[PDB]
Amino acid sequence: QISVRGLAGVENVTELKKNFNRHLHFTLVKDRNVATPRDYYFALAHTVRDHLVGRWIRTQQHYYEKDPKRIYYLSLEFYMGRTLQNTMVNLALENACDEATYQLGLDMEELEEIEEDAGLGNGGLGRLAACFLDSMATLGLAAYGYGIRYEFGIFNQKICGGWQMEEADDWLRYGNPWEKARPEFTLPVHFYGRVEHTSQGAKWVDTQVVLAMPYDTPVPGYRNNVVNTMRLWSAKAPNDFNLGYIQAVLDRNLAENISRVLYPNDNFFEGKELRLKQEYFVVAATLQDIIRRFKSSNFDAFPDKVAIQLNDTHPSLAIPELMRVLVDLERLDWDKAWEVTVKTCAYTNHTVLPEALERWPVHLLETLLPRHLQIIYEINQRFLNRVAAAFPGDVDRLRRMSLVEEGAVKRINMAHLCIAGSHAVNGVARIHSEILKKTIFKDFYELEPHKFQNKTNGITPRRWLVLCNPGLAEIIAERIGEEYISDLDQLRKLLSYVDDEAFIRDVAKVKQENKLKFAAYLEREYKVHINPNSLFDVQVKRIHEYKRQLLNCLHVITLYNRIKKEPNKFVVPRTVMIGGKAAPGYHMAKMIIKLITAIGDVVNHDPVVGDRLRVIFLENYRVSLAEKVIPAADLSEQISTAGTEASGTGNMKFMLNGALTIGTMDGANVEMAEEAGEENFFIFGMRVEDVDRLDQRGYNAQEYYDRIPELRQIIEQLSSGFFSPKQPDLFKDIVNMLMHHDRFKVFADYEEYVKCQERVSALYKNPREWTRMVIRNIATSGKFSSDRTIAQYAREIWGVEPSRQRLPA
Amino acid sequence: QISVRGLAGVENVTELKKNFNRHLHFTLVKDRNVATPRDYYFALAHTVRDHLVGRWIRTQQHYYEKDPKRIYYLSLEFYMGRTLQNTMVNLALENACDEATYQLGLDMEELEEIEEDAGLGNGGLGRLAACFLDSMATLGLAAYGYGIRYEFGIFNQKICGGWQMEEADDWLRYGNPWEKARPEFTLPVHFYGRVEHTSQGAKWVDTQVVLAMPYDTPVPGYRNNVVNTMRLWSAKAPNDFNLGYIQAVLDRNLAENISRVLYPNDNFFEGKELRLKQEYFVVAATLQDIIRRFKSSNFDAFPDKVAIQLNDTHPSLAIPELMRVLVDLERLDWDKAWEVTVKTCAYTNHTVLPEALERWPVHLLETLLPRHLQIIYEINQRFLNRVAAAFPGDVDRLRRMSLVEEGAVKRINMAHLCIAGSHAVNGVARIHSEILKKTIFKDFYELEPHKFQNKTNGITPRRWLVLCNPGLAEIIAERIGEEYISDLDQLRKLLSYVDDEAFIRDVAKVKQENKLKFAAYLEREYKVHINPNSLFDVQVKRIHEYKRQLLNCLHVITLYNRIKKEPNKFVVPRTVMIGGKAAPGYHMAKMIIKLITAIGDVVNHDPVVGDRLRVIFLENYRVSLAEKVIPAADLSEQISTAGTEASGTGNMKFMLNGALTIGTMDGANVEMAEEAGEENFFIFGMRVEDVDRLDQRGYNAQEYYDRIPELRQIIEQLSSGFFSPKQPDLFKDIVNMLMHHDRFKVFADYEEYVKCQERVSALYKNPREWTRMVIRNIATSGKFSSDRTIAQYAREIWGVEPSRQRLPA
Ligand SMILES: O=C(Nc1ccn([C@H]2C[C@@H](F)[C@H](O)[C@@H](CO)O2)c(=O)n1)c1ccccc1
Ligand SMILES: O=C(Nc1ccn([C@H]2C[C@@H](F)[C@H](O)[C@@H](CO)O2)c(=O)n1)c1ccccc1
Repeated sequence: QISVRGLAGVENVTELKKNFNRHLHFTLVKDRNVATPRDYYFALAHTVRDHLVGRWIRTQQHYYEKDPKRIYYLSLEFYMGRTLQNTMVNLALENACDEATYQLGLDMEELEEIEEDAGLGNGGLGRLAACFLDSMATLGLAAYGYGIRYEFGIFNQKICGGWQMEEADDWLRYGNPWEKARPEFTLPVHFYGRVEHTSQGAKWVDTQVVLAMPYDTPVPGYRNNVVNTMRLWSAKAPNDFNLGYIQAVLDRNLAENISRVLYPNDNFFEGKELRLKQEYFVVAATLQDIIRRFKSSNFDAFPDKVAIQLNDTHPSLAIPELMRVLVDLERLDWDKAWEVTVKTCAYTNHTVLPEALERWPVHLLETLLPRHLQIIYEINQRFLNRVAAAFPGDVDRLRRMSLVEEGAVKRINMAHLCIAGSHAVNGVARIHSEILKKTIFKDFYELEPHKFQNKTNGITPRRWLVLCNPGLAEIIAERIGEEYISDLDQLRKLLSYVDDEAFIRDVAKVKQENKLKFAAYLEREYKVHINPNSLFDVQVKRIHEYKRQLLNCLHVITLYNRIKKEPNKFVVPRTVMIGGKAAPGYHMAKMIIKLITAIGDVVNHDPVVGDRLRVIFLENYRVSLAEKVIPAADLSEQISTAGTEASGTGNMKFMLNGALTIGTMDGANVEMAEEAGEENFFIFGMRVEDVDRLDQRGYNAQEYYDRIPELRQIIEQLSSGFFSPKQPDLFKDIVNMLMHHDRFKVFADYEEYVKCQERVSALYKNPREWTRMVIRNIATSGKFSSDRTIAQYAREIWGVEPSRQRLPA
Repeated sequence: QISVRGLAGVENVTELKKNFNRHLHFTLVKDRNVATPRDYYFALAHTVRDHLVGRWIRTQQHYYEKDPKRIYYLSLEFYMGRTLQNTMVNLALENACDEATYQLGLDMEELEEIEEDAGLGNGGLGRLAACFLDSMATLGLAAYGYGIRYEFGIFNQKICGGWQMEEADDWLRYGNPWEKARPEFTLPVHFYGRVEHTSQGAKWVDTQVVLAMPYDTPVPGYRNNVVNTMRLWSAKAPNDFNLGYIQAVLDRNLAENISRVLYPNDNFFEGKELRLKQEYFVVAATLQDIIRRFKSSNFDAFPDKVAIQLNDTHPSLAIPELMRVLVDLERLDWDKAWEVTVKTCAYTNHTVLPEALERWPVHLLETLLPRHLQIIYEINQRFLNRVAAAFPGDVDRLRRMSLVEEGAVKRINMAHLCIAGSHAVNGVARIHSEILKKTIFKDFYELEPHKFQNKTNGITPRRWLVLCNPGLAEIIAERIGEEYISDLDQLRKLLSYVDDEAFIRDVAKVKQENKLKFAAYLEREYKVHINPNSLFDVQVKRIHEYKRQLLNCLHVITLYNRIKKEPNKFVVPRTVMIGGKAAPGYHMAKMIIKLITAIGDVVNHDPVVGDRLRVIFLENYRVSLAEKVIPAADLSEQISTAGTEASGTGNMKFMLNGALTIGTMDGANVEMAEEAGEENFFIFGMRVEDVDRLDQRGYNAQEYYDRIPELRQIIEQLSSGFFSPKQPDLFKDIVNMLMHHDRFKVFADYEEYVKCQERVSALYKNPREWTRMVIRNIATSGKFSSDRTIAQYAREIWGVEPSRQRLPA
């Protein structure tokens, strides 16, 4: 139907149809008379999966023969979403499967909606890992993603009476056709026990054993016949476990609880024992697998054949675990072992918020991992000896840099452990990486400046354009060809079309079609009625105070109050959509969701407003929903307080898909504006330096309330019960926080934000000039492909060359 | 290679080879370079499974079109063993797969050993259910087996220092290629809650819900293209379950514990709540499935289209559950509902031992199943009104017949509930069925004589001859053809060969080959050295006092003592093998295992004995081990105290496979001896009437000890520490039980048993006359095919005609 979706040859279509029918009969054990749409989805998934296996076996055989340097990406989160369409895209099978299913009397898009998301992450950090796997395969790198196969991923969010409710995400209920269990490569992991010292070194004894069983999922590169592996570990009790009789069998559950559920708290550290067990479990099983594979090729060459990338500090125990194995089991001396470890490991930081840093109580490590605690103390002593030699007499530096934090409870700072034991430390956007060198890791940067790098985040143009926005991918390919899909810098060629009346019309037409599709989806699956001619104003991301969904709320109420003040005045109509999940224990985030729905309840039912303003809370935001709403957006809200969002990646998805951005100079927004030109971006608010000035002086929210009459009115409406008539004091916590305890200075950016929003509305009144600015954004989005990002990791950290060359089919 | 194993045609062999290679590549995702024998087993299992699915789909479609009366066999145990060879046998694929695998460079028998047993039962009752499924499919009946998919079946038994140790039977670890999950047919099951009375009847409210997810396994008939279904339910928590957050997800395990593990106690009732939940879970989900299927065809015709067979009282809650559904949900009046229930249900009793009867505490039923308790009280009241009208003034009869037992704790007698609510009640051998009418159910037989039947047990000649003893099946088919495999009465034709010198030699040759094979197996997999020329004397069955493994022990010690007394005298050499699992909490049974190994330790290492006597404990006895040892046996020990073993089925397996029987006149032994002729059986000991005489008088074990010098010596050896030098008093519990508290009168049968054993040894000295008696046994074993048994259930209980006609291929 459309060219970017590949060929639908007679031979291929014929073959797909017969393999579909074979799977329905032999694999699903059904006939057409009893088959449900879910059966049809599974028959299709099994048919596409068959096309992967040949390439998967030959890719792994090739790595064994050629023995390249292997890249191991360790993460506690992989936010993968759905797999069927992504696989078809990367294999050039989409049009053929479309034709084949059409001829069988089926609608492929309907079958695609049956697949569950693999929701094994919370947000940006987990989705980054997923984009990275796609780019590593597309660039022909010998890479493996290693994680945990959670039985329950991120909860499903229901909204009841305006409140978030959590439901278990039982994503494996119907089975997962993409994974292959490998019970034959099961490995033991040890917990508790104690340390014995012999003549021949330390011994970790009397441990409890949990088994780690791997499940492998294929990761196809874009049309290069490369298929890499994501290996996820599942916890199993050993068979002599606890072995009155009935209870001993039932208690096997205790061991298997390790892989049961993803912790849903992002940007807030809780020192729970089960989380620590999860972190060690992934690290210990992964490291045995790495060493196994290396021996099947003397540890001097270890860093030449192995790179380990730590996705934040979550897998930081890799550092002392690798030391444990090299020293205790392989009997290398300390200094040699340490050299190998440092050259092998590298660490990526994703936040500067203090409450998000992992600082584990020593008493936990003492009981659970007694040998690792001893290794950490020894690392600390030797590291601080170096600091002392470089900065003699600087006793406070020693306290600041220690891996051991003194106090009420002693803790281990995992970020300090990661810097000490890695040859490279990177932030995730230029501004973030600079803040690391100047503030939180300043001491470490002074000691070892060579370690610190930047690697600005990116997104995969496969999932985030071709898959989710085929209409836009097509009008682009018509002018410039198909090469941009794996070389996104080619989008620059589109600047020579900014005055092309045909292109302008095509860009605007694709956006309108996207909005109609999404406007209909809202009514079908959620029974809500929106005007598709309105400006689609969207903020989708996890709910946190720093992301300032509340500032968005203040603008919405301002617009409503202005309308009620002058009802017969013209305003540009808007549909304001906000979505995202809150962490189950985060009270303020749950209150913000309730406020948004409460505003909707008032605004959406005021007859004087008409269809000039609508406020929609988008329920259960997740990867598959993102693929729908992002192509439909006109305005992307990226309004975190300057200095708080390390990079952002949602921002990049919106830029690629033809939305304009309103945002602060924070995270990757700075580089986006630099690429597109500041004239083509809606920048507002305090810069980082302005925030610091305000902190030195002292932030007084009262000053703003006193001097801005429009802001005062809103606060009075909130306090008095305007948005909660039956429960007048419902929002008192929100008002109190805003007035007296606001870490993120919502009031301070209010005036400039409202002013900037007026400028957005002004441009939207001129469709032709709106679209020309859109083209300037899409055309300059090339830097933000994760192919660029991964190529920089490869060259500057891992020491390997990317390859765009195909393997034989 | 051998004719009974079918054809190996060029076309078939070619096809099997290519489908094997396809499964290895696409299903297992391996090449030949990395494949292990387990991979090869799975590729073969998937290849054979493909041949079932066509017939499975068309069998079930046929039942929908023709709408026959459906038979539902409810059991908490299905002791299935391995599936691969059984499937090949029933599909006539064995020789072809043998050829195909040979040509691929593989040994099929080696791959067969990789499959795990489906150990979802304890012993005779569970294995009977498995033989029954095979016979129902072979006789073309529209039958479904319904049970629980336990994650852990009967424990694996290890012997450590002579003691039994239990290990979890993690049989699903590598996957089960035979089952198909059907998450689409998931059904809710309710627990706890309370009863409300409305104007329109009772309502069961405020319940906790557990989901029941079915898994279907194919059951192929013997070469008739019929494939029936065994549907096993798995427990799942609902997704809003318990829905701080982390714990609520982890607590889902509580619900899912219902299907976690098989209770390993046979013949001893424990009133554990988890067991009650298991019993209701299977009944509630099964009954919804039955009704669903019936509606897709007015409840008057219900008994015309449905039969429910209760395998003991374990699924007895079907009776009040069916009443609950018909009265509370369908709104039938009580009397009509009861008529339907009685005509639908039938009950099979498997034991007379008082401690095995299910008598559930009323307080358990009150809390867990409040509505069912009310229904049971109402059933009881109406039943006792009938007893009172038939036997006016007989107040003690009313107490004896009540479903409610009075006392310390009130209990419900589930056996009484089953008789009241079933149109048929049967025992499992003629002697057992007579004991039911004369003793434990005498009152019920007087009230409703028409309800009571006999159905003597049987075994399937597919698993228990063709599969496990192909050598014997072949020499038989050479003379009389292949028809006997589904018409076992044809074995009578073999009587005309009792004087045939060629046949005599062939029968003896097959036995010797079986013994050599098993003698080698013992050395390979268990490093133990036996003489294959010795008489193989075997007792394999679950360990219980009533089965009298201890009497066997007394004989063994007698033989050892006689040898030591006159070392240079000739005796017929024996290998005495005893095997079977003990229930984890049964102390005496665990002591008996230790005694057997302790005797072995002394006997097997006495240089004066030589290889004239060996005592072997066969570890981890289970279905796959039975298939090995039974064809190797010369002597079958069936020596329960008269009146205690309801039928036995192991006895029948040994008779079919060319062992002679030493046994009491108990259970089916009586009918076996009647079929073969008493001259061709080694019968000894008290009859039932002799046991009763002894009970009236009072059993005094001292009298035997005082009057039998050989018995006194053994007891003195046991007490003094002869068999436990380092632990002289180890066996004091055993001696005390024998001397003062022996319910099963071991001493009373001792003299006659030893005498009878001398007669066995005498016949074994004359190989030709031994074999002629063997032929007379095999020739008269036809009555004990489960095809005969199932045909009687069909005609006399279920009201359906068996059919040997094929479905189209
Ligand atoms: O800080 C935690 N979890 C985080 C931290 C940062 N991030 C984001 C921030 C965003 F700027 C960036 O674009 C994205 C990819 O780099 O990472 C995120 O998604 N989860 C955390 C995790 C577990 C426990 C406690 C805190
Ligand atoms: O009595 C119980 N469990 C039994 C009872 C009898 N049986 C056997 C006895 C045997 F004679 C017969 O051949 C075979 C088939 O009919 O059944 C058996 O294998 N389990 C029981 C079960 C659960 C809890 C408590 C007791």
